[PDB]
Amino acid sequence: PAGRFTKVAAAVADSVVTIESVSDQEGMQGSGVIVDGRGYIVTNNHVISEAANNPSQFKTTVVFNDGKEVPANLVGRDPKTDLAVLKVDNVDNLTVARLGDSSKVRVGDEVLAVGAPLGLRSTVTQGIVSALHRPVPLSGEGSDTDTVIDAIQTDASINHGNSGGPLIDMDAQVIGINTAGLGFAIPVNEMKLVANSLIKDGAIVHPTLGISTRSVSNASGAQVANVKAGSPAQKGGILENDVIVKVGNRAVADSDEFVVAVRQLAIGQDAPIEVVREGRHVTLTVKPDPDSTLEH
Amino acid sequence: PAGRFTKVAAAVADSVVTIESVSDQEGMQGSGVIVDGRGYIVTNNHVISEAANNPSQFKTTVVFNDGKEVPANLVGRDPKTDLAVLKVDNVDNLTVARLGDSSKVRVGDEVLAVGAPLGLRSTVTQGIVSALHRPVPLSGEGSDTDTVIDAIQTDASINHGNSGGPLIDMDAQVIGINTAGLGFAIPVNEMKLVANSLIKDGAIVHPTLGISTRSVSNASGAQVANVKAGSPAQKGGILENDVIVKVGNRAVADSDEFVVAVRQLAIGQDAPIEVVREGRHVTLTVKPDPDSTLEH
Amino acid sequence: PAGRFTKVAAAVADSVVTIESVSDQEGMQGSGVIVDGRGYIVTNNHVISEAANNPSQFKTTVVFNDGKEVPANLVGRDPKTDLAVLKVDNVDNLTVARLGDSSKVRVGDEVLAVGAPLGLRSTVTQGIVSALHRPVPLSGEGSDTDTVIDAIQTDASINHGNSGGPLIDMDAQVIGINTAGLGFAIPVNEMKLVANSLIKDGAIVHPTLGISTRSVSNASGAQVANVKAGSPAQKGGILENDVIVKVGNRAVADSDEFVVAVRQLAIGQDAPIEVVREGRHVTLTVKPDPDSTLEH
Repeated sequence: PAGRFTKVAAAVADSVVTIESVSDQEGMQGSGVIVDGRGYIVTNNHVISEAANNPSQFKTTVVFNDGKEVPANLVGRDPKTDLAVLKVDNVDNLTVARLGDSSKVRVGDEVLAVGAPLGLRSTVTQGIVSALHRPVPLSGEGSDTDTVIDAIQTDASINHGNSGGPLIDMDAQVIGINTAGLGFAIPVNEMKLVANSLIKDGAIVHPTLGISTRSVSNASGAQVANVKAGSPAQKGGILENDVIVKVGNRAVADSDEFVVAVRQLAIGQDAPIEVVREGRHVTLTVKPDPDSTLEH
Repeated sequence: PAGRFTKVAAAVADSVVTIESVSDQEGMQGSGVIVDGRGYIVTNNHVISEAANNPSQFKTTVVFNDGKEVPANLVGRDPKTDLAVLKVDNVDNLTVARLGDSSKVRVGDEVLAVGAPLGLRSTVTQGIVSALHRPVPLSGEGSDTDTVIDAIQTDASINHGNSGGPLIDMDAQVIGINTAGLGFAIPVNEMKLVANSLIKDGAIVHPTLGISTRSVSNASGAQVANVKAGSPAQKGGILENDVIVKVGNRAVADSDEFVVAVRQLAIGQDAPIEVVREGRHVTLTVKPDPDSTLEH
Repeated sequence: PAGRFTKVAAAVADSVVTIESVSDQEGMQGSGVIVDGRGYIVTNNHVISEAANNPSQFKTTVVFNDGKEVPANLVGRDPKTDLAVLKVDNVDNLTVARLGDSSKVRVGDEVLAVGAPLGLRSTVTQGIVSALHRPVPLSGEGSDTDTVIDAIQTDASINHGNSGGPLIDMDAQVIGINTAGLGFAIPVNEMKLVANSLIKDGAIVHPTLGISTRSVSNASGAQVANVKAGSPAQKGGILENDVIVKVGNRAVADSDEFVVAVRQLAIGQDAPIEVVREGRHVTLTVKPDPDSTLEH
């Protein structure tokens, strides 16, 4: 008579792996999920960040459920979503995870934050979804720039032991990727989009406006702190100490939501930015650039 | 096929509101619960504390489930129980919460700490009741005096995102009011009593003895640290460095339980205080005063 | 209609007790579990540590569910497993706990961390098993030496309010002993072995090698930091800055697992220690001594 969560955790264990990167004097471990039978594995960008930035000195391996250790190669990574894709070569009989639909997730849904069973300090935690589409700032691990993501929030503990592993619903389906870098997960629908671009192109392109903001709240939004020269914001009329309240069709509550809303804009297409300037309600038009132009 | 907690959270969402108070350079947000069809809303005293103390510069609104924003007026507040009552005027088709009975709550009962779905960093957390009638100290927000309450304790996370919202049982009934100011909730039976007095009178009166205590434990209770001149304690013979072990019919383990026990006394009626004085077991009689005499 | 966890917590409440040790100017409280009808109670070593080290000034009592207070005497204690056994004399109609089998516990199993209902800040928390056989360091309370144990890890909160109490499965059976000294419990199968030796002999004997280690991880294990003179390690050839990777038949990931693995060796019997010495893979033979020779 195995328990409710015991069954679900056991049903996905074969699909979760330990990811380990080591040099002469450093060792760095995480979890990941098998998402493609050819050997493609999804994890956090901060789990592999140092191996990616120092690939000549770091070696990355994958440890499966049975204990097999296999070399692993970095397909691509996205620090802006704290996502990354690895690939193991010609491994047979892989248990691929079942990818859910994070758009159907609801507050109160019971979830499991599953870490790799063989990880050093591995954890499997249980809780509910506490919030949806919740912008959360994430600290960049190495030279990686900090970022903000629309996260699924859960009161299941997200820690080093299950970071990079899957957030699992009661149907044993992946609805998110745990990120410890009061718990947060990268929703699986964004995960599928980012991993598709990383698998095909080895990188991903996100829109940018050249804006840096700080949060403001009074009788509220993202206050423009710096506008880059020649940027879409500078060419659109966005001024400094403007208070951004809407980017595209998304209302902006603070600096966190501003970062997320910008990534939802269309590159190369006009878009409205609603601001409040010295008390006045002003709307501006910006054409977002790609953040990496030679990959666009 | 919606989940166990998903159903309960969704069934009470229409009854939980976002409470927001703003000035020229300040913004303060919380949650509340609709408890009366005329428009009466219960929240924490620390959610509104600054608007109450600076009403000329702060404006308070209520945001409902559908997104409606409505002005809100402070009916009354009790810092000693960290409770407060707001009122929205002539709002139709209000979903009033179902108030449970906190005296029937038991350790192990599954609960939800529900925050306002539209709050900025809103949360809905899940856990069990971890303790009943647990005295807990609460820090006063502004110039508000600190206090202690008989709390329902839960291992559901109580945070800024669900503070002021309801603690909900598996029957979708309110058994407490969350207070973040390891989680604690104001039991609903005390909530009904305090809100009734605040709705009728705009304030509430609690008994007082003129005693300040610190906790002591050895081969134990509340040690009298200061007795106000002319107080019921001073007129009853209570001395300094007395160790209070019983107030009324309630045993007193420490300073926290002493504060709570005093509030359970009858105003204007004799009551026994059992103390241990230089090793001796002494009982004293005190007649508690109202803490605000012109409202009694 | 009592809840799922409400029933289980209520079914074991009569078997959990408050343990309290007091002097002239100190007071120290914990929880324990009744494991034998003659009056034998199991708790943490850090709950009673100061009464054990200063028995002339500390007095220890047990408070049952109904409220009975009874003197308690220390049978034995093991700081290396943070376990201890008390005994109440000639108490009738004791509700003895049902001891489960921690070897059958699985990740995801629903558990309750039950504290003594009458304890000052007692808690009952709920969660799942997050990891099995997880080495965790524990800080010694008084002059007690720090230690490491193979723990059951749970995301049920382990705190002062339930430390020393039982970790309870959904069959109301004890699978571990809570230790607060992200939660950890002493598995019940080790608990039965340690308590048997403490009840019979008033103490327990654990193997030792004379090794102190620090953790290392690179392209990994316990690095030998100090070898005692004349120790089994010194007589076996173990050198300083050796990197221990296997003790007996147990792989050793870090210093935590090394401590635990040593306690699983046979006293007086040869055993292999696999090390990596200046790049070379070397195996050594050691004969573990008893840590207390006159009790062996």
